[PDB]
Amino acid sequence: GNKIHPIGFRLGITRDWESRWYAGKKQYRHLLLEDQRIRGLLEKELYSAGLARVDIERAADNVAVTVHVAKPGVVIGRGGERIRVLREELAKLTGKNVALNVQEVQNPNLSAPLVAQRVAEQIERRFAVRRAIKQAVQRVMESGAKGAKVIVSGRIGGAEQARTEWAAQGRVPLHTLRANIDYGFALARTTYGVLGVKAYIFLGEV
Amino acid sequence: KIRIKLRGFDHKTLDASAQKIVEAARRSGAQVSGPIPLPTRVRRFTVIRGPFKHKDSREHFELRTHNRLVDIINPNRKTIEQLMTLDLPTGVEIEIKTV
Amino acid sequence: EQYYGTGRRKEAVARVFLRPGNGKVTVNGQDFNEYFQGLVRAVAALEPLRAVDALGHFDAYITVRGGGKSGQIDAIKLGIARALVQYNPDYRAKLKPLGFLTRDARVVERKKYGKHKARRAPQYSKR
Amino acid sequence: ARKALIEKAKRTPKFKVRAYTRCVRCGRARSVYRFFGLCRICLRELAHKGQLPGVRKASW
Amino acid sequence: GKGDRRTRRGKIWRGTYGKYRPRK
Amino acid sequence: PRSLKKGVFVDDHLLEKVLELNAKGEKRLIKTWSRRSTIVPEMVGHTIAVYNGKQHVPVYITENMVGHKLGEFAPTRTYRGHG
RNA sequence: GCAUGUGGUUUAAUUCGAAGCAACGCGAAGAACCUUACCAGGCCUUGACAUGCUAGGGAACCCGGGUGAAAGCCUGGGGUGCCCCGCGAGGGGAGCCCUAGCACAGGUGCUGCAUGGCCGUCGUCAGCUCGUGCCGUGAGGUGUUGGGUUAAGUCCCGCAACGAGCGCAACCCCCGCCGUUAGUUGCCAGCGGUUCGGCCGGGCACUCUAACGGGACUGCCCGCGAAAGCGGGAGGAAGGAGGGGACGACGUCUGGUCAGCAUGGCCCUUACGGCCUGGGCGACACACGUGCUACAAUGCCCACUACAAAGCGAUGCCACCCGGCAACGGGGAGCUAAUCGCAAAAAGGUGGGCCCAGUUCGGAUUGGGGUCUGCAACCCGACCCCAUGAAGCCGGAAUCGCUAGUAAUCGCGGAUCAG
Ligand SMILES: C[NH+](C)c1cc(NC(=O)CNC(C)(C)C)c(O)c2c1C[C@H]1C[C@H]3[C@H]([NH+](C)C)C(O)=C(C(N)=O)C(=O)[C@@]3(O)C(O)=C1C2=O
Ligand SMILES: [Mg+2]
Ligand SMILES: [Mg+2]
Ligand SMILES: [Mg+2]
Ligand SMILES: [Mg+2]
Ligand SMILES: [Mg+2]
Ligand SMILES: [Mg+2]
Ligand SMILES: [Mg+2]
Ligand SMILES: [Mg+2]
Ligand SMILES: [Mg+2]
Ligand SMILES: [Mg+2]
Ligand SMILES: [Mg+2]
Ligand SMILES: [Mg+2]
Ligand SMILES: [Mg+2]
Ligand SMILES: [Mg+2]
Ligand SMILES: [Mg+2]
Ligand SMILES: [Mg+2]
Ligand SMILES: [Mg+2]
Ligand SMILES: [Mg+2]
Ligand SMILES: [Mg+2]
Ligand SMILES: [Mg+2]
Ligand SMILES: [Mg+2]
Ligand SMILES: [Mg+2]
Ligand SMILES: [Mg+2]
Ligand SMILES: [Mg+2]
Ligand SMILES: [Mg+2]
Ligand SMILES: [Mg+2]
Ligand SMILES: [Zn+2]
Repeated sequence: GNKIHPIGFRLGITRDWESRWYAGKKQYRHLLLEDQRIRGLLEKELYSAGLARVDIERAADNVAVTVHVAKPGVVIGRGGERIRVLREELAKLTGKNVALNVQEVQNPNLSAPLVAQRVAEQIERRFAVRRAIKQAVQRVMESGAKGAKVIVSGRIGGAEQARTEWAAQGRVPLHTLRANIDYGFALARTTYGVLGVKAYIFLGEV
Repeated sequence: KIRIKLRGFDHKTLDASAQKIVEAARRSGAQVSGPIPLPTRVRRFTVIRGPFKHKDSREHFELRTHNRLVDIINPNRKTIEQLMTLDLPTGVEIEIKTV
Repeated sequence: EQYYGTGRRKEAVARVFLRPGNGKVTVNGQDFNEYFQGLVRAVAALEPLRAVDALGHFDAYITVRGGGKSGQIDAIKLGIARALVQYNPDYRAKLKPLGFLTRDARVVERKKYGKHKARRAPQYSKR
Repeated sequence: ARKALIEKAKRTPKFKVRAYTRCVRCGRARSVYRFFGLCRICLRELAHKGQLPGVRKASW
Repeated sequence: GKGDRRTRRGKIWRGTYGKYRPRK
Repeated sequence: PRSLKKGVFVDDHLLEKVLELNAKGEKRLIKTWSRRSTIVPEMVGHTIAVYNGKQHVPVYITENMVGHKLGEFAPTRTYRGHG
């Protein structure tokens, strides 16, 4: 356990915070506590929609929950039917002005946490450990990314001896700040236990 | 006359936010003493990188309160509404003084 | 008439004013000694003046804030230093290879985590 | 976090002295910042996702 | 002293005030 | 020690068993779990059982054991030696 | 000597884990109950918690007594909203409430040697590798090696190699110089007034104040050298990366923790689960590991006297005023904080007292007196004043840190938190 999280490095250097407000000492404590309910319910449900990055910008007791997600019509339903069910179930938890939008994950391979998920799924899915990770990466320099890398990391394939694996390609340079890379932590669950997964993608130097 | 106090988190929006404001208090009928950089305040958090025993390895976070302050001399009724039709920055908190 | 210099050194800042006349020094109102008493680096601040022949040629109006009187005295000195190129942009020849035009870029390094005081670490027998 | 022991600190107590905080996110009250209602493990863990606004990574 | 309480610096060290460290 | 600007201290349930058996000129062994309280001169000559962890301990109350708290007469642990 | 961890003992329990450097002021950036997993007692059983199912009663809910160490239990009363049907009494329904039963909850029970993640470490060491080709029947080699150079696999030259990927390095921050936008709550060089206080008019010069840019490249010169580089200098605030930070490569120690959380599995589920008051992690024939103050004359002490940066504070910071030898109490002005406050910076300076003393050194451990926080200071607190004035006259073998604003020495601050 030697290295550092890539996102938490470029905190306003080549990335950005999800929750982007202000707050006082009185408010920040409670105000944030809220976001971690907003992002606990929102997640727990939206899973099989492929949810990515969850913005929560804030004005005077106006919450502004944007949502990037693989599949905008499993957030929606038919017509506008199921998005409403939630848009209030949040104002049910806040007690205020939930503006819960939707924004499609255009290219899905070119956004890490998704990439992480489908793999962690594929491991839950009892697939070919290696090939999962190979094709994982495969598609990433197939959609057109600068760099790719996936790190399967459990008791792998059902083995009693805990190991780890991976592969990659292209530029992976996390010591260049000015290189934008997205981290994806997933976390499969299989009969033998729990097998966290990682995925890093380079898009470009700026 | 009317004084504003911007307290936010970026150095970006907080400069942006206050320079949109600084244009529609010139066109709209007001001389103005410019955008004012103030005594920023730092709240830092030093923490044990490790779950358990490995104490003397530590991480460093700084939350930077950024204070801006612009003065409007000669505030018109051609003005005051031009700045409630300018409001648009997101992580900022604005406040409005007057003596 | 007044010639001024910008004097700065190690969290302390000093302001210098060079009028033609005596050799009295007011540093925050007080005389050069009623502010730099039994302290020896004191009279050293004037050095950048006496390598061109002019202690008694000019007066000294002074102001300082921050640091300790040494770190001020270094800045005071670095103030009379700069102050003389605004009078004679030819005095520059004399007081650079004599070294009096430089910010002592030296600075109280940061205290580090794990280390009692930055560099110093913790003692340990039974190694 | 013994579940019921988040709750012995949630509800208000017999006397006001017993008012010890805890983590909203995990229920370790051992090292908690009454400014995040969070501990040190959490605060990083999260800050490392940029999920706490203005929380930068420090250096000087 | 410094671990000494009834004195100049020994108060200052503890942080305290007493008959031996005034409030001016 | 205890502020004088705020007088002495005793628990109610405990003082209740004292000035009712005082007001009936009788004496019985009391069983209470407070130690946190200051014995007062209107308990002198009472048989009082105080608790340490597991045991109620025999503490008949005489004179000049006045302002001392209860817990001074009820050792909490056991130490005789190491071998 | 005291403070803090730790080994060993002791204990009703002194809850746990850490284990050569890389466990030992480390998990604890705050154990009086709380925290609290521990022990002794009084107890709770769909349970402090979730989404429910079935039978029967109940709106939710709110007030009081009794017994009690508290919990807990027995019990008095106030209350009877919402949805649908209806003229109506009133039945049906959702919620929630109780009693009985069942799903199940919950466990800081185990195994870090079944895992996740995150951390430590060899190590900021210059290393670790792949492609195509070349070479061996092959594992494999070559490349990456040799010579020169570099903080470096940094680079120059050579070579059957040519390049790339993860490292080095740069892009990010801090400090050093300076320019652009800026003049409040900061600033005062000139002029006006001045209750002599930047106090007011006026100004934003400079100091500061944060945002963006500029600048350093072996560029210049003599020398050394195939080159990369190197040595001395000129200019420059900075010179060969200027100082400092974040930044930890493929892998190892089956290193670390099921005690933040996450989870395979073994394990209890009227009991390890739950609530409670009290007791305990602080015990003490010892031993180590870390630090504080000392043993003093380059000093101790009492006055007067200067010069800081950083951070916190409207459930708080508390200028002054009075009382008290004092802690502090009472009264009370300002402050969403460059405007008010913690705030006394301390070593330094001026002046004087001590004159080699177990001492005006030293400040333990005790006797008594008080203040404060707090339901509550006996275990087991901090602070005030008085009296007590211990060991120790610089430390065995062994052993630790630091290469410059560093080492030493002196003060301020923040987090945690009523204290
Ligand atoms: C005693 N041996 C047989 C042992 C056993 C186990 N695990 C089991 O037996 C469990 N096996 C099951 C699956 C339950 C059947 C073990 O799990 C271990 C060990 C060895 C220890 C050694 C440890 C040691 N120090 C700290 C006590 C040490 O010096 C090191 C080291 N290399 O520095 C260790 O690795 C050590 O800490 C360690 O990890 C051990 C074990 O893990
Ligand atoms: Mg220092
Ligand atoms: Mg240490
Ligand atoms: Mg748990
Ligand atoms: Mg508490
Ligand atoms: Mg003394
Ligand atoms: Mg254990
Ligand atoms: Mg306890
Ligand atoms: Mg391990
Ligand atoms: Mg172990
Ligand atoms: Mg092990
Ligand atoms: Mg290096
Ligand atoms: Mg061949
Ligand atoms: Mg080559
Ligand atoms: Mg090699
Ligand atoms: Mg070779
Ligand atoms: Mg290279
Ligand atoms: Mg003004
Ligand atoms: Mg004047
Ligand atoms: Mg680097
Ligand atoms: Mg070991
Ligand atoms: Mg302990
Ligand atoms: Mg008085
Ligand atoms: Mg007071
Ligand atoms: Mg002597
Ligand atoms: Mg060195
Ligand atoms: Mg301190
Ligand atoms: Zn926590």
